[PDB]
Amino acid sequence: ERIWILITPDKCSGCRLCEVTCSLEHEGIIWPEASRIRVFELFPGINVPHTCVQCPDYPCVNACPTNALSVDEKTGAVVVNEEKCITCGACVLACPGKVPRIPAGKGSVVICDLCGGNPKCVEICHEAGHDALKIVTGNYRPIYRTFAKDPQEKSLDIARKVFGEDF
Amino acid sequence: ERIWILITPDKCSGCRLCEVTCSLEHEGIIWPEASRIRVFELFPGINVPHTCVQCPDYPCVNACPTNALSVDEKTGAVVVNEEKCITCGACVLACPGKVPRIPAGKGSVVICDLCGGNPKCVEICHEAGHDALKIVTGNYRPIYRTFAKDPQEKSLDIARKVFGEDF
Amino acid sequence: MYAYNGKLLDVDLTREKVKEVELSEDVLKKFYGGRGLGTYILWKELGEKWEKVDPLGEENLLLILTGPLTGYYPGMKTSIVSKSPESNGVVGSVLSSELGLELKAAGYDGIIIRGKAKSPVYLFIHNDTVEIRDATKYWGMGGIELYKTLLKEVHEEIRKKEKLKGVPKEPAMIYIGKGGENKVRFAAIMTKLMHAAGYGGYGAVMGSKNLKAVIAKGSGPLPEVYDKEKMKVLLREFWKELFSMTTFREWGTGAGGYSVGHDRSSEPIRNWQEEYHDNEEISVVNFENRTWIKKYWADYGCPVNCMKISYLRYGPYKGSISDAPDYELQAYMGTNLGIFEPEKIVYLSYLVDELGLDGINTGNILGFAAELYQRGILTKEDLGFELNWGDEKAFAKLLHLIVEKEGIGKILAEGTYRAALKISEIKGIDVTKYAVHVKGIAVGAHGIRSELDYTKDISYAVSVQGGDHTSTAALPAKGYTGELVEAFYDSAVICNFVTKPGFEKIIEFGNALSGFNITPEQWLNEIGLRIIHLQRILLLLGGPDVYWDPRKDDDNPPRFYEPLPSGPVKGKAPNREDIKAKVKQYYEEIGYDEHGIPKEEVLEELGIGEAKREVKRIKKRLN
Amino acid sequence: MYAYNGKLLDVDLTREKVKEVELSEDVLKKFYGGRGLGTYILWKELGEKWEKVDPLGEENLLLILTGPLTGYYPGMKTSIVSKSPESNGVVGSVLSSELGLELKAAGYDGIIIRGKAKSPVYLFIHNDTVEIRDATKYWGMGGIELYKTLLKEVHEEIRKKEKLKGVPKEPAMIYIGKGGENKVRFAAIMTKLMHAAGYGGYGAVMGSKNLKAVIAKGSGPLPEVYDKEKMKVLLREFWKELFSMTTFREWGTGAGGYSVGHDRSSEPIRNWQEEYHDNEEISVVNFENRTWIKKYWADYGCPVNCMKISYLRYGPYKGSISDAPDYELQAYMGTNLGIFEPEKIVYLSYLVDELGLDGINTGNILGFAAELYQRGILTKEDLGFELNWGDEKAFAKLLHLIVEKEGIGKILAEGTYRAALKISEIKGIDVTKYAVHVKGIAVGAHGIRSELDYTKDISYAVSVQGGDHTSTAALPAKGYTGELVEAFYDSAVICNFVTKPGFEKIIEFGNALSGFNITPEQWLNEIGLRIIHLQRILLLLGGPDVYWDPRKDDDNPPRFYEPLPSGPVKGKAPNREDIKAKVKQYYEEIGYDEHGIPKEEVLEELGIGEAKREVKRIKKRLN
Ligand code: SF4
Ligand code: SF4
Ligand code: SF4
Ligand code: SF4
Ligand code: SF4
Ligand code: SF4
Ligand code: SF4
Ligand code: SF4
Ligand code: SF4
Ligand code: SF4
Ligand SMILES: [Cl-]
Ligand SMILES: [Cl-]
Ligand SMILES: [Cl-]
Ligand SMILES: [Mg+2]
Ligand SMILES: [Mg+2]
Ligand SMILES: [Mg+2]
Ligand SMILES: [Mg+2]
Repeated sequence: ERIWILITPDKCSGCRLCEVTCSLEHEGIIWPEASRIRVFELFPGINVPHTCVQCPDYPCVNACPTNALSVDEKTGAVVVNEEKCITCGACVLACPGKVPRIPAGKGSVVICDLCGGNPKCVEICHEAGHDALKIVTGNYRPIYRTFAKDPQEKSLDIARKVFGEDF
Repeated sequence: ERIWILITPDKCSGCRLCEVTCSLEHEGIIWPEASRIRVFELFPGINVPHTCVQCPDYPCVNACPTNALSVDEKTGAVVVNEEKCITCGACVLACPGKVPRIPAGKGSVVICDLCGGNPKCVEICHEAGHDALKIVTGNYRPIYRTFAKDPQEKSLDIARKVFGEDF
Repeated sequence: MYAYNGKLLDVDLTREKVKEVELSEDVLKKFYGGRGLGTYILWKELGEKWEKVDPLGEENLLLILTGPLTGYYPGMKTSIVSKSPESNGVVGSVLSSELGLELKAAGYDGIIIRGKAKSPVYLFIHNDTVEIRDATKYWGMGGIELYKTLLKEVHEEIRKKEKLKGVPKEPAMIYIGKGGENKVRFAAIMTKLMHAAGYGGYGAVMGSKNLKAVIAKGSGPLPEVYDKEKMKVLLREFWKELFSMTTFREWGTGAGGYSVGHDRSSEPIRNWQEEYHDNEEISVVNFENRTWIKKYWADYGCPVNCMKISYLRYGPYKGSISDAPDYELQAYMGTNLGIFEPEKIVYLSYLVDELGLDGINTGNILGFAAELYQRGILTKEDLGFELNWGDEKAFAKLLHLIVEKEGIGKILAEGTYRAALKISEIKGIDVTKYAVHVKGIAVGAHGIRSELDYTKDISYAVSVQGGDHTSTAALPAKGYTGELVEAFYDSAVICNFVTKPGFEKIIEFGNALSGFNITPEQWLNEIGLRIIHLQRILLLLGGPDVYWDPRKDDDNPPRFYEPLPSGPVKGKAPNREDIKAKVKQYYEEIGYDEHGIPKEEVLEELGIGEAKREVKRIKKRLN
Repeated sequence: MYAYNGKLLDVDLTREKVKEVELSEDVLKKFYGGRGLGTYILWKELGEKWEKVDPLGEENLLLILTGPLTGYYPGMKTSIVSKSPESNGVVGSVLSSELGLELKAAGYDGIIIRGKAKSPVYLFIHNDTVEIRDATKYWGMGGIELYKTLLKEVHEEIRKKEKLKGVPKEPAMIYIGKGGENKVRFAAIMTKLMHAAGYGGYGAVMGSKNLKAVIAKGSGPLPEVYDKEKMKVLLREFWKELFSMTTFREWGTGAGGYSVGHDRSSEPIRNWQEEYHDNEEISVVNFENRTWIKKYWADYGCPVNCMKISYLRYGPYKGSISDAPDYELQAYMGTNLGIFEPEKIVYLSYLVDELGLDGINTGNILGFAAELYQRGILTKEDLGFELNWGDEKAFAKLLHLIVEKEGIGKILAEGTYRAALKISEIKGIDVTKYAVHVKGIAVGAHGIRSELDYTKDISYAVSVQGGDHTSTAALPAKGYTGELVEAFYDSAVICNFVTKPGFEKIIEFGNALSGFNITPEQWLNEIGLRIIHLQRILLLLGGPDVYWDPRKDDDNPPRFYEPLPSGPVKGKAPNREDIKAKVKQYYEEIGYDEHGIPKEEVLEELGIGEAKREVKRIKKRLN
């Protein structure tokens, strides 16, 4: 059965243990901008975790000119062949949520691969007691795709909700 | 090692599963006003769980004229001998948080006994994912006693925090 | 007894009298509770003169009821039953008030309210104390102010009196807003700002009795249960299943505003002129980030916590407060009006909540008026202002006119069905073709044309609750979706959203509580069937102002036969001759005759033979 | 290089030039990072002319540093080091800015800032790009406006440049408020509204250079680590231990405002006139229910999340934002001023945060002034208004005067020590008896009289950071409390609150990162000891305006020998003769001669024999 990461920004503490865990898992080093989940804090205390939602029409996969991106048949996650990637940015532009990220000196995009079915970001978030990330099990629902949006938009929405006309 | 229930009212959903669990455990029936943890919702959406804090000077124990109340030596919970209780209200009045409660037709006060050292309210709140209740395991700290406060006071503080001058 | 108290309060507002009446085991085994028990009381006390009972007149009964599962099964619902100002039938409505829990803990299973107080009153119940009290200071208050004044004051009163017993929890309260006070026919009964007994117009019934609110507090235990150990095992089982509904606990119905239109093409858009949209502004992600200040809110004993609280701190509508909002409000106070942005939807939801108006039948009449304006039938001078799609300010002005019964609001306050008749007569134009109702009750926000939603063909057409999407009919008529099973939940009385364990398990739980031995076959062939038949009979008796004829009124609004204009199943709509065939089959399967009138033989087998006297009066009117 | 980049940025604001300078393995093995590395740079460049270096003049250096554990160990701290305008020594300060992390991911370990810009500038670091930019438009802004304008604008600039690489996370920013801009001697350097490089007056150093802010963004990996598998194992072990500190994660330091005074009798009350109170209004339960809008907030990679955000939506101080507030603010901007009410404390904490003033040395000078008003020494005419204990409006007025250096504010803007000297000269009265400082730095909110707190006898008296309660001395002078171990955390750079695994385990973690083999004994006997010895030497060389003499200034303020007036240890205070004994014993154990001047032989053994030239100048001044 497939999984999807449901995000509750107002429970995010900004601990960024999800970034430490993800980048250590996939890069073997601490590397905030290569984590496949990245937390945006554009105003202190308004923390917005951001990652792939596995759009069923995969705009990123279909935009790639070198076929470096494919879809894992088991998980539905995007899979990056780093050696075919020419860091052209087409997938970055195609993504409704601007999720693909090319960090300095990697020479490839990075995109969440759902840790092959057992997200380590969710586990550490739950272990720390925040539960800003939670797994939903079951078939994909089209509304999932509407969560791919620009993190600056989410940040500004939340700031206005918390602070009102004083923001 | 002693335990103490640390409460976070803003994480309380009002599910009142703690009341169902506690009253079923101690009365064998569902009885909201005989639960030893009671949730106050004086304005919709502002939920305040309320229970004993095990004051080190036990005002309730020391006010009882019939010595129906004692202190468990292992936990440091209040223990009620229901047979000696004459439902006089002295413990109700002595308690800084107005915690002791005499429900209709019980014939005795009820006060949290910490479930003998394994609170069932904490367990269900944690299982439900709310975590408005959590156990702290060290030695007693004097500040714990300052949490024994009138629930109407806490309720109004929170409503003013959330809704501001428009409340 | 087990699981019930065996008592109802009987409250006469005309004579200012209160008494307790007995609730016998035989009645309980035959009608169970809530919707079923209320339908019986209404038929027994009024069925012989039903067509002369004005639902807004002092002879109506307002019933506040529970059932054996209320207080033990997860979640919390109270039942409200009366003669409906909308359909002139009966609606078994429910709202997540703890009133039912507080009543049972005080020694009662429910309240029968008769007559009409000389001046505004409220009803106060505190264990053995029952009092009719002056409410003229509170008449005109919405929910927020009512919680901060009346409810807080009653709590303080009780706290001071019970001082030597400790601090009691808050009392439970149901109430009306200005819509109910002015007898708008689709006014609702409210609790906790955002919860409603939504369908049926019962806020107008309650306001017609000069009754502002009912407040109840109990501190005793619930009735004894027959099998405690079984009950505990089942409860643990149910909690564990209900905890696992991840997306429903996180989002409630809040994803509906996007999902139903985009995925199922069954969402009302501009008075049902379309049913599909592609607009992501209304997605739950934006309600959450822009408006939600409480993501997990729950009623008594509920492991689902489907509720949310939305609140605006910014913009012209700051101060507005609502829930997710519920999907039906996202549709009927939103997409139905051409409005997709969360801020505006939270504003309009807040207004109908504060005014005590059912969001479904309110949004229906607003979209109706806006289509009449679109088509030139209602002019700017008729309204006093322009009513364009998407203009939340104009819809708010219209709400004001309706509640004050001012100008065109006096006509619109009667509800879509009656207002369509009146405007047709006034304009010499048939506007009933734009009125989207069945049996005088607006169709809930789930269309039948796409057949991608749970509603199809005869869902509304034959239901004893008309356009009520929460109690639709199914084929086969028995069988676990459909009227009979919903009659059980509305009688049990439990929350639909907590029924994951399934019909058979929940019936088993109820036997563990009550000592009964009801089977699912017995519910579907006898107990639920007799509830449906009595409701069918009362609905067909109708009156005094509106009567139904099953040969034309067991049917869908004509808009539901127009092909869908847009979306992935563009062109789809059912065929009226197939609908006519399924209706005749439903009659057969449910025990009505070929004209849709309950068979006198079936009534006698159901133990309700006296109802032949009513079936006999339906037929002279019809022939 | 493992764990470091091996590079510092060198920024000359006078000439407007930027270069990279090498950081050698030899220097790093000798001084490690942060506080120790900055002390070495300051002595190397300025030690020969130290007593001529004005901390507010062009010649001072402002150093922004990291250490090898920065970016890998849990939590996040950047080091700030300079010649201090308070003590004229060095303070190893830290604040939980991700600036250090972003620097290391951009390829640098820190920044040497020299000179003075002709007009206000900010420093911009983005990977290889380093620019000095005009900051005239932002001069005068508090932190809230600065995040909403400069930082948002720099993020948008980065986003548009990097468009084909995705959206970068936000840059990190350290900044000053109007207090630093106006060279108030206890101004702080801020980050994220409510985090501070608190002790030392480094906000005035930054303002004296016309530097408004430093903004840094890096998108590369951290440096390679020597033993990555050991690092990951230790990391999991550290997380699991740190997650278990239940009450510190739930409350942070917010329980201090009540607990330190009530339980330990060591909290300043009305300029330390009392140290005990019983007042429950200041309990964390009230801060949480009345003010906390975010209960769990955390810096990069932190499993502790000790931070909270308080915010007022009501009352005259609506709009005020702060943290729990930190215990030192609850004390020094609260009980020290006779204020116990959460709402008032959040207001005054917000003011010092927005103004960029250290809350400890600010609260100290405000309570000093209020005691002088109590005693008739500062009149109403001297101040311009009455300054009563408890009057938060009067303290806010005094803050305004201090920042604008207007009236009495010009004197008070110089800090408690210098102000007391000036007022003593003006009034012909010794007010230094009321000034609670050591070596020119206000004593942090932990007293020594009760001996119930961790501070005792010589904690402040001999420390190279004076009244700084985050770097107190211990007996034995080595051993795991005390200056040498704190010197490690301030050089590692890591947060004190994440050090549960303990000194030895954290040293071992740093070896796994760096490939060094430092032992606890090497730290205590060589590396930390040489850092402390250089700090002692720079502090003893002193000002240009203020000099210390250890024969009188290695001592507690006289108020700390007054018996406690109230509470469970009423009557208690240490004896000056015992203090003198312990001071002489501390000299012996740490390697100072009988007069408290580092022994020339110890300096040679420590590898800093060149500092004998400085010890020699200290001796002719003193002889
Ligand atoms: S771990 Fe959870 S709480 Fe911490 S940053 Fe990631 S998402 Fe937010
Ligand atoms: S979210 Fe962006 S990256 Fe993920 S699937 Fe959709 S397009 Fe690809
Ligand atoms: S960046 Fe790499 S992955 Fe993205 S499209 Fe270009 S080549 Fe394919
Ligand atoms: S699921 Fe795995 S890959 Fe995707 S973000 Fe979480 S940790 Fe990284
Ligand atoms: S269980 Fe937890 S969340 Fe539910 S009411 Fe009790 S305390 Fe609140
Ligand atoms: S809280 Fe009240 S009931 Fe509990 S110990 Fe203190 S006095 Fe007794
Ligand atoms: S009520 Fe019962 S317990 Fe409380 S004091 Fe009186 S007798 Fe003792
Ligand atoms: S600890 Fe046990 S007795 Fe105390 S409230 Fe929780 S469940 Fe009831
Ligand atoms: S499911 Fe939702 S509506 Fe039903 S009882 Fe639970 S919270 Fe209330
Ligand atoms: S402990 Fe507190 S201060 Fe230290 S890093 Fe973590 S959150 Fe920041
Ligand atoms: Cl703000
Ligand atoms: Cl409000
Ligand atoms: Cl970048
Ligand atoms: Mg609602
Ligand atoms: Mg219903
Ligand atoms: Mg702070
Ligand atoms: Mg420090």
